[PDB]
Amino acid sequence: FGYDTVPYQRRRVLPQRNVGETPFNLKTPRYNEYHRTQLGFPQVIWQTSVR
Amino acid sequence: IDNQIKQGVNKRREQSKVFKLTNVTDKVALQTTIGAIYRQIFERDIDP
Amino acid sequence: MQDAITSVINSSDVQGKYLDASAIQKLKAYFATGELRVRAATTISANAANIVKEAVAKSLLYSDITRPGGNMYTTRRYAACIRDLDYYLRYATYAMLAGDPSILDERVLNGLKETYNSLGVPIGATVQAIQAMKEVTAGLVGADAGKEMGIYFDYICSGLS
Amino acid sequence: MQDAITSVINSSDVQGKYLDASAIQKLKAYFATGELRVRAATTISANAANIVKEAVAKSLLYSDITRPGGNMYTTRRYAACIRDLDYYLRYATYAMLAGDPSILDERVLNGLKETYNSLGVPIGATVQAIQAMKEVTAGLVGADAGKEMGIYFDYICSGLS
Amino acid sequence: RFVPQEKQPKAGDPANFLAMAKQVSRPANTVTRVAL
Amino acid sequence: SIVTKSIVNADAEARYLSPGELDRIKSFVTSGERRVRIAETMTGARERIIKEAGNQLFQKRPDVVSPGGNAYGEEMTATCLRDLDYYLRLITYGIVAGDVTPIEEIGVVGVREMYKSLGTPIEAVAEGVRAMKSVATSLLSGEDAAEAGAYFDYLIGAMS
Amino acid sequence: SIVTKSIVNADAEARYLSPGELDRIKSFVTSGERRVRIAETMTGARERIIKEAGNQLFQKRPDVVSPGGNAYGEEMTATCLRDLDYYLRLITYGIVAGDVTPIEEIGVVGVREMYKSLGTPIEAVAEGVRAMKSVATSLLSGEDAAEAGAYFDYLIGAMS
Amino acid sequence: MKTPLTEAVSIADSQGRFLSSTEIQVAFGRFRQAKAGLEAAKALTSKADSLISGAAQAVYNKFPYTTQMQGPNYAADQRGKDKCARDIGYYLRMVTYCLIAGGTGPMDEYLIAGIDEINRTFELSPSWYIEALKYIKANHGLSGDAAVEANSYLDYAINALS
Amino acid sequence: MFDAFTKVVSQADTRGEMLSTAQIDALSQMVAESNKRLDSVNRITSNASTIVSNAARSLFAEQPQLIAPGGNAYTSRRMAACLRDMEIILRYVTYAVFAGDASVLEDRCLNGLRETYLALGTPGSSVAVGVGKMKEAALAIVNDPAGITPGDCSALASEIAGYFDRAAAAVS
Amino acid sequence: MFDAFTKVVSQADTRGEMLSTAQIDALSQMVAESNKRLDSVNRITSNASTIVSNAARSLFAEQPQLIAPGGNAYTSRRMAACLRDMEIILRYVTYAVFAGDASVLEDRCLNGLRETYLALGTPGSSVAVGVGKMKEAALAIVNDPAGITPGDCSALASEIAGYFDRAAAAVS
Ligand SMILES: *[C@H](C)[C@H]1/C(=C/c2[nH]c(/C=C3N=C(/C=C4\NC(=O)C(CC)=C4C)C(C)=C/3CCC(=O)O)c(CCC(=O)O)c2C)NC(=O)[C@@H]1C
Ligand SMILES: *[C@H](C)[C@H]1/C(=C/c2[nH]c(/C=C3N=C(/C=C4\NC(=O)C(CC)=C4C)C(C)=C\3CCC(=O)O)c(CCC(=O)O)c2C)NC(=O)[C@@H]1C
Ligand SMILES: *[C@H](C)[C@H]1/C(=C/c2[nH]c(/C=C3N=C(/C=C4\NC(=O)C(CC)=C4C)C(C)=C\3CCC(=O)O)c(CCC(=O)O)c2C)NC(=O)[C@@H]1C
Ligand SMILES: CCC1=C(C)/C(=C/C2=NC(=C\c3[nH]c(/C=C4\NC(=O)[C@H](C)[C@H]4CC)c(C)c3CCC(=O)O)/C(CCC(=O)O)=C2C)NC1=O
Ligand SMILES: CCC1=C(C)/C(=C/C2=NC(=C\c3[nH]c(/C=C4\NC(=O)[C@H](C)[C@H]4CC)c(C)c3CCC(=O)O)/C(CCC(=O)O)=C2C)NC1=O
Ligand SMILES: CCC1=C(C)/C(=C/C2=NC(=C\c3[nH]c(/C=C4\NC(=O)[C@H](C)[C@H]4CC)c(C)c3CCC(=O)O)/C(CCC(=O)O)=C2C)NC1=O
Ligand SMILES: CCC1=C(C)/C(=C/C2=NC(=C\c3[nH]c(/C=C4\NC(=O)[C@H](C)[C@H]4CC)c(C)c3CCC(=O)O)/C(CCC(=O)O)=C2C)NC1=O
Repeated sequence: FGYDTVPYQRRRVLPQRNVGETPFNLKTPRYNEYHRTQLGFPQVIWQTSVR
Repeated sequence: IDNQIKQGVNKRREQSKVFKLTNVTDKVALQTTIGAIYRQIFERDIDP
Repeated sequence: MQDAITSVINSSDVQGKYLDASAIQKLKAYFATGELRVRAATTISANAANIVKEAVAKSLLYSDITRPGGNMYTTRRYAACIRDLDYYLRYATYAMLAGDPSILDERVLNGLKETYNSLGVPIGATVQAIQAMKEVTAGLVGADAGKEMGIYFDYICSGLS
Repeated sequence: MQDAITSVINSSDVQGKYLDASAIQKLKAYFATGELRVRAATTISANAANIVKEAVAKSLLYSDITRPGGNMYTTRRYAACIRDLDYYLRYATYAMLAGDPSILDERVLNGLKETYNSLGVPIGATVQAIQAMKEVTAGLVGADAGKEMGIYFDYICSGLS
Repeated sequence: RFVPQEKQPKAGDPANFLAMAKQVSRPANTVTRVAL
Repeated sequence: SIVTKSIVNADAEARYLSPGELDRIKSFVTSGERRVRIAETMTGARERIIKEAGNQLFQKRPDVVSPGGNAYGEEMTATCLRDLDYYLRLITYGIVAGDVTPIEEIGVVGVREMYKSLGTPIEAVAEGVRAMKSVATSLLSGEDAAEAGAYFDYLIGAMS
Repeated sequence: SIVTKSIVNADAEARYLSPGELDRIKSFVTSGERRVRIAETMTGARERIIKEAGNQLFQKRPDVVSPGGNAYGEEMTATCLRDLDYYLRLITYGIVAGDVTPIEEIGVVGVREMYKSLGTPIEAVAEGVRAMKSVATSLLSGEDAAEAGAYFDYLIGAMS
Repeated sequence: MKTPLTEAVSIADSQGRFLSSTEIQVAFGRFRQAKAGLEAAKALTSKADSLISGAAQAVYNKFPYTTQMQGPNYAADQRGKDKCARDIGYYLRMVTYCLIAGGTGPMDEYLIAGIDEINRTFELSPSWYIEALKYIKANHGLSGDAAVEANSYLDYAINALS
Repeated sequence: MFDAFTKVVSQADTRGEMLSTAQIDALSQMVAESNKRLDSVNRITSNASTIVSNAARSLFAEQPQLIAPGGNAYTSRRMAACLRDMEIILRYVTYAVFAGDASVLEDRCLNGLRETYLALGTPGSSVAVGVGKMKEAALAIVNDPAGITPGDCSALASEIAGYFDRAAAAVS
Repeated sequence: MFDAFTKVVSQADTRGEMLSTAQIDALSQMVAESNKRLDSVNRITSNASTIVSNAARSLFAEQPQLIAPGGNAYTSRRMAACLRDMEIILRYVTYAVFAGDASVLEDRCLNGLRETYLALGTPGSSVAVGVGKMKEAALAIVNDPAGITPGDCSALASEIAGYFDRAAAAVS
């Protein structure tokens, strides 16, 4: 990159393939499962019904 | 089937197991004998 | 008490002949599908208090039969009916791993019609609970085993009705 | 009852820390010599009716007791002095295959010392009969499996002393 | 016909029916230390 | 009733009723006009215990009516009131029988299988009878609620 | 061990080890290295397999985290980490033994009176185990999801 | 989460050193702040519901068009008023959270970081929230140094808005 | 990263022969309707901010748990990231219907974003329903001929609904 | 990365309501004892190099296999890395007892370093025993009086021993 070039994902796609490697922003999101469990997020859809 | 299961020893006299109590310091072998006492004296389960 | 190994090996015994090629295709049918049965056997025992729970919620509960006057009002016997509905659940698995309804004749349907009319329990309400239990099982274990486990469920509904 | 697999399970479990590299090594201490120990058992299972007569032939076939006027002279109690040799053999090969003296504490030696007084039976002859059984059980099992069985018979006669 | 209807387990009176606080928990607990 | 416990206690001896057991009916029947003059107000005041039973349970056990609990929302606060309405009757049914044995054969003896299966906690229904105990003792006189309060307390010890 | 109850099932019939049983005790030893590495993964990842799975319990049963509950607060769901770790411990002991007798010696038969004295419904705990089974098999391979989960289904049936 | 102890640990960690007397000066200062700030947060917790309704009424008073014109962004219908006063209570709750935390971190992480694009996408004027925060900072009724730093947090929210 | 034409070229090269005639008539009809494809694409593109705001508007009316505190889209920063995720999905849908191939939509979003939403704790169901509602509103906005000559958008409603359903199913 | 105050703020925001009064009295007592907490911290911090040198020496007197050739801490470079690992653990303990929360100690060390010591071949047992001995010496250095006014040092012994046991158990 030298001093004057913005970094980019080097050689993601091979010239004969319509599908390359996963973009790094999708491969490595802001946090993993470990920090997700600490935040106590509420998954599993919703609570449910009374019957 | 009339010659199979219908011979005269109704085949559960010699394929039903018995329960001994040789293992009084074993604990899980004790628990399936105590249920076998409950399921032969009262011969239902005594749970309800 | 018999088994699809044994009931084709004893019926060939009592005819005096040996392992016929028509008799050899029933054992290898049982040896092909036996891996499907043993993984289906563990999943019933892991859910055995929950197949009986969803059966009574879909067929039995919140009705006239648990209302005083019905037979289920005594909690002596609502303890006993979950015990009774457990009996058809475990013996269906014993009919499943044997591949044979012969245990159900000798250990479930020995005198079952007389003892239900001696107490006056409803026949079809129990048969409605077997029809509850056959669809709860086929969802929890997969339809390839529920289409075989339900055959011995219809063997119970034939003898009960 | 405590298997040597379950004992090294138990020694981490009374501490409650998990199975370490030392604690998995005890299983690899069992599994590396596991193959000969299983193959030792099929030799002692087929020969147990055969090997029980040479133990008394080396020790107590003609002696001062087995004549008229001593113990092991009824043919009823001569059955007992063969069946106890069958009892000591069948429980040592359990204790061989598990690798413990604890099954020997629970089953064969839970009250065996006290009962031999009031029956009026010679103990010390039965000490020599197991000690004669070592050299006939090591001739057929090989030299390598003959020494690991020797500490399990020695727990019996030290326990019978 | 169709048998009609009447009563049992009518219930239907909320009475107090206390409203829910609707709380939730962090699960960042001291697994190592609970009590003596 | 108090006779029926002594009847099977007589036949287990297979002898006649001993007079240690006869006078316990003589204390019962002459107080039988007293005992029917206790529980009929609890049949009379019917709702007043019951509406003061749920609200006195929910402040001592509020996790039951939360989401995730068995009793939740509407139609599952009323059947928990109606399963509580069942166990109000058997306190009166034990009083006019003079013994706790008709409470058993219709209402106690199979609780630990049906409440295991339904998921309702047996401790939580035990505190509801402990919640309805205080409002029933206030409606009776103090020497009359002292015997009827133990009739609650057996079901407390049977549930717990 | 798979030895020691094949001992017990051969002891009650008063018989030696059958050669049909002797292959089963032979094939366990040659596959003993295959189960100790999948028990290493539960030894290594024991902290992750309880922490998110505990939130799967409270997502599906939020009655426990409600106030007035059995396991309420930062110190009492701490005790659920101080209790469910033993069940994650013992499944590893069920794997390396080959069968369910380390489960059967420690944590099965007294739990009806354990959790009654604790006051916790067992099926609330058991649905935490069945949700833990769904997240344990996320770590296992497609082959080892059955056999390591085969010792799970004994524990789910023991609670229920 | 810009709170003083957190940022002191971040300074000492990025420098790669242990804690010095600087962080302890930060600490005796933070305890001095919290010694009044916690009671002021409790007082705001007490007066919160009337402050929310007064801010909503002042916002309807200064901008009367929002009550009149049909539009899902405007609070003409009732659901607009429920959601509206809900975000009034959101702003007040973030003010109390920053009063407890001792820094602008909670409002910066819960409110500020996306508020511009949200008001851009939803056609919400931020001046409505500026009017509401001005009414809150006029009517909170505190006194002294707690009142000055409460006004500091509210003015910070105002400057972050516009 | 493929066109329609590059897709036919790659298939003809994997066959190893020249392009057959029927594929060329298909591509001629594609070149005749490619502008037709385009008209929907431009009227889809011009209303994009209204589409994503109405989609989030109906979604957060529908599932108020996301707006509720502790919800996944509750925080202002997270809610802005939510609208950003939706706008990105709509943009790559417009790219795929520009190039006439779903391979751009696959390449740019699909293979990673399912695992991203699992790892983030993002509920895939709500964003799946949001992409479905956004696609329904997008076809509803495209199909109305206001100041446009009379034509046929049949097959292109087919293609656009295909792209939106592929996005919603790859999200899950 | 959480304080005590930010922990109460995050819990109150997940509840969605204001902070209750009893939490505010708890935080007032925390603000009264927070200086308490941290004089304790300062006398822990001033003796840190003595703590890690006494810990390592005690440890290498105890397990001479690490000093023995072929041992994990045998090489001079590896031994310097060993002392660096110990000093890092002590520093993050001091950070966690500064902020009054274990979340900083979790965030900075715990989740990765167990896998790091597995992958490196580092015995987790020795460093666990070393962190335990270092924590015992740290409380022993903190608890003694030498020209300081009497105070309720106790509980904070509770908290510091909690942090050290959390570190030693996360190491394993
Ligand atoms: C329950 C689904 C229905 C019902 C039942 C009710 N059942 C009672 C039950 C009895 N059930 C049995 C059945 C078996 N015993 C066995 O060993 C086996 C095979 C393994 C079976 C199928 C028996 C023997 C009894 C009565 C003996 C006893 O009292 O223990 C009763 C109990 C009789 C009583 O007077 O208490 C009641 C109501 N009623 C319903 O509502 C359901 C249709
Ligand atoms: C609203 C529809 C749903 C929702 C959205 C949501 N997404 C995030 C965070 C991320 N989303 C992505 C997704 C992509 N990044 C890409 O580069 C591409 C393709 C070009 C996609 C599809 C990523 C990588 C993240 C994490 C990093 C980031 O800044 O955004 C959030 C926020 C989570 C957070 O903690 O910040 C939200 C809220 N979530 C919902 O609740 C709806 C179901
Ligand atoms: C689709 C949902 C509706 C529809 C569209 C439609 N369009 C055409 C033809 C043309 N559309 C354009 C548009 C543009 N050309 C440009 O250069 C630009 C600027 C980027 C625009 C907006 C043009 C120019 C053509 C063809 C050439 C011309 O019009 O001069 C048709 C028929 C012709 C064709 O297939 O291209 C149709 C049907 N018609 C409907 O009924 C739909 C609801
Ligand atoms: C599985 C563990 C186990 C053992 C071994 C066992 C032995 C046992 N030995 C018995 C008798 C006996 N045991 C012996 C023993 C011996 N003969 C000798 O001379 C020697 C001293 C010794 C060498 C074997 C004799 C002679 C009798 C018969 C004594 C009698 O009945 O009077 C009896 C009472 C009668 C009987 O059932 O045979 C038991 C129960 N019981 C057990 O539970
Ligand atoms: C006289 C003897 C007798 C007993 C003991 C009895 C119990 C009983 N309780 C029931 C239901 C119920 N019972 C409750 C009760 C409770 N839920 C809670 O969380 C509380 C702990 C608790 C009471 C305060 C609930 C919620 C149901 C409905 C079960 C469901 O909807 O899943 C039902 C099924 C429906 C019905 O017929 O009412 C029975 C049969 N019935 C009887 O005839
Ligand atoms: C915790 C920090 C926080 C803030 C500040 C917040 C604001 C916020 N306000 C919103 C909408 C809104 N905001 C307003 C507010 C107003 N409109 C008016 O006319 C009044 C002047 C003013 C009343 C205060 C209204 C009426 C809506 C609903 C309009 C909509 O559909 O988008 C939305 C979109 C969600 C939705 O559509 O329901 C957000 C994210 N959310 C947050 O999580
Ligand atoms: C960063 C530079 C710095 C330091 C070092 C510092 C320490 C410090 N410790 C204090 C108090 C104190 N410090 C202690 C500490 C203890 N007492 C015991 O008996 C225990 C063994 C021990 C804790 C383990 C106690 C008990 C007090 C009483 C006053 C208070 O609660 O702050 C105070 C209160 C104000 C004062 O003393 O003038 C100061 C200044 N302040 C600073 O600005």
